[PDB]
Amino acid sequence: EVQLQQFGAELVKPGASVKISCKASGYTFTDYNMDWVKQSHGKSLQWIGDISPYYGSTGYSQKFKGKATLTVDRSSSTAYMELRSLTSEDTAVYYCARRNYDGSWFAYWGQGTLVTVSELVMTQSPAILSVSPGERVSFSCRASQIIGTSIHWYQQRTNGSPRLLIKYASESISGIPSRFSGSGSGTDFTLTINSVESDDIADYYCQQSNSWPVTFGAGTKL
Amino acid sequence: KFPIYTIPDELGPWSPIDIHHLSCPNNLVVEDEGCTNLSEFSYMELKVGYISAIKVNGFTCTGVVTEAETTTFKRKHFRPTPDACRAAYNWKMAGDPRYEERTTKESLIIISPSVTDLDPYDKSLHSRVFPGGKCSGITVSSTYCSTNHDYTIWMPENPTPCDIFTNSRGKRASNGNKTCGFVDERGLYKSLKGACRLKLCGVLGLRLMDGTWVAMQTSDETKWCPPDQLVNLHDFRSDEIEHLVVEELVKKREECLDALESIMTTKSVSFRRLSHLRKLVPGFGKAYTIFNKTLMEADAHYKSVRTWNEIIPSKGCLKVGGRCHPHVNGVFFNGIILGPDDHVLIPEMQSSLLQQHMELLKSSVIPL
Repeated sequence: EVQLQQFGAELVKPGASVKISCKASGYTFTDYNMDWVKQSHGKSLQWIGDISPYYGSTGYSQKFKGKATLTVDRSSSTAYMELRSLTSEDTAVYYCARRNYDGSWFAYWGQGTLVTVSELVMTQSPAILSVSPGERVSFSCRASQIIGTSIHWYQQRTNGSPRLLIKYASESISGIPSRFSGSGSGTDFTLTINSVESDDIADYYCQQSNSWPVTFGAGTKL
Repeated sequence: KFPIYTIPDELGPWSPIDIHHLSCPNNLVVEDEGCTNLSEFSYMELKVGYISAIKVNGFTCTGVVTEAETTTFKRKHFRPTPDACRAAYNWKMAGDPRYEERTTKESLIIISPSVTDLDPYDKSLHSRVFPGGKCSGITVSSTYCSTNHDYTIWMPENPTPCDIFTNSRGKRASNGNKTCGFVDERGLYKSLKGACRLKLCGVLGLRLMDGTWVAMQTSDETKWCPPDQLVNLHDFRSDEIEHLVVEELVKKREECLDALESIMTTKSVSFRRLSHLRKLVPGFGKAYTIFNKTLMEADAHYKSVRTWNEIIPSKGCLKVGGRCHPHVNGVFFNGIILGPDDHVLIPEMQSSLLQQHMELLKSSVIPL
C-alpha cells in the first residue's frame, strides 16, 4: 503493498493558497477515511482533520477550521487539502495518513509535503535523552485524564514518515524488532527499549485514541 | 455543547423485551443520575441584558470654622460628624435658608454631586475620593467613608441600586434532601454539581460550573468561590441558545411520542421508528434493536459525538467502545442498518448529508 504518494514540496507566498495531493493505492480509496497531520520543523504531530471519501463528511480541529479544507476525487483515488491565507506559522510538513480498520492508530503515512511560505494533553517526558548504545532506556507519557490503554507509540527517523512501534501501549507489530515494549495502566505509560542500537536514535511520539480529537505527545529525542 | 449524535460508550447485555415496556427517553436531566423528583419553584437570576456601572451618588461633607473680628477672616478646619453632615445635607437639599451660614462660627459644607461606582460582588464603593480609591462599603456600623483629605468625609445620599436581579420560575431536581440541579425558566436543565457559593449584591447565591449565577436555597454544604471568581452576565444570546436547544428537544420528544404510539397501535417495530427512541443527551439511557423478529433492549451510557467520521472510520465500522461494533444480519442498535454496499447508514447522518447536497460532482457532464 500500500502506498500514499505525495509530491515533494511547494514554495508559496504569504496570503496565497496551495493544494496538497495524496494519491492512495494498494487499498480501496473509499473503504477508509483519510487523515491529515501537520508537523513543524522540530515539533510534534498535530491533527488537522479527516475526510470520508464515500460520504464526503469532514472533521476538523478548531485550530484549522477555515484554514484547511479537505476534498477528494474518487475517480483518481486522490485526496486534496487546500490551505489559504498562509502565514509564516503555516510553514511545516503536511502528511496524509490512513488509520486502522477501527480508526484507532495510524497504519500508513505519506512522503510528506513541506510547504514554504515567504482536549486531552499528552505530557511526554523527557524532551531529550542522552545515553550510549546498548543500554536499556524507558521514557514516560502521561495523559491529562484516564485513557485506559488507548495510546500508541511511533518512531520517526530524520526526514521519514512516522512508523508505529507499539499499539495499545503493549501489543507488538509484525515486522518490527523485539527491543520495544510498553507498560500501560491508567494514565502513566512507559515505553522501554532494551539493547539500544544505531538505527534507534530518533524522535518518539505517543498518541492517544481515547477521545476526540486525536492528540500526540511533545516527543522524546535520543 | 449540543451534539450532532449520541452513541453509547458503555453498553450492557441485550435482553428480550415486550413492546409494552418501551418508553421514550428522558432528554432533560444531563448526567445527574438518580435526581428525578421535579418540584416547581422560584429562583433568582441576574436581570436580562447588559449591566452598566452601578452608580450611587453621595456628598462630601467638610467642616470649617470661620472667625470674623473687627472684616478679617480666619479659617480653620475640623473633621465632621456623620449625622450632623446628613442634617446639613437635608438643609441644602430642601432649600433651608439655615445652611448658607470677634465672632466665630462652625460651618459644614456639603459638595453634592460626588458619584461613586459600586462593586456588586462586595458592596464596596469606588471613587478617587477614598484612600486608595476604594471604601469598604456602607454598613450600618459605618454610615460614612473616609477621604484622602482625612478631614472631610463622604456619605451617600441614600434613598434602588443593586437592582440587577430578577425572579424566575423553574423546577428543582432532587432525589431526597439533595438538589442536583434545576430546570430554568427557559426550559434547560442546569446542574449544581461543582458549583460554589457566591454572594452578589448582598444576596446569597451560587455560581454554576458554566459561570451562571442563581440564588436558590440548597440543602447541602458548599464551599465559597475564591475571591477571584466572576459570574457571567445574563445576555439575550444565552436565552436565544437555550430557546433553540429546548425547541429542538421538545420537537424531537413529540416526534418520538408519535413514533412510540404508532408502535403500540400497530406492533410494527421498524428501524426508522426505533431511532426516535435514542437518547439525545449525554447520560445513561437505553438502546434497542431487533434480532430474528425479537425486540430487545440494553442498558447504556450515551456519549456526545462531535463528528461523523469519529464513529465511521472504515467500511462497515460503527466505533462503539473503541472497536467496531458487530452486526447481526446488517443492523446495529437504534436502527443503524448497514447500507446498500455494506457501509454504515445513520438516519441522522443521512439527513445531514442531504442538506449539504448540490455541493460535489454536479456531474452535468455531456457525452461527445
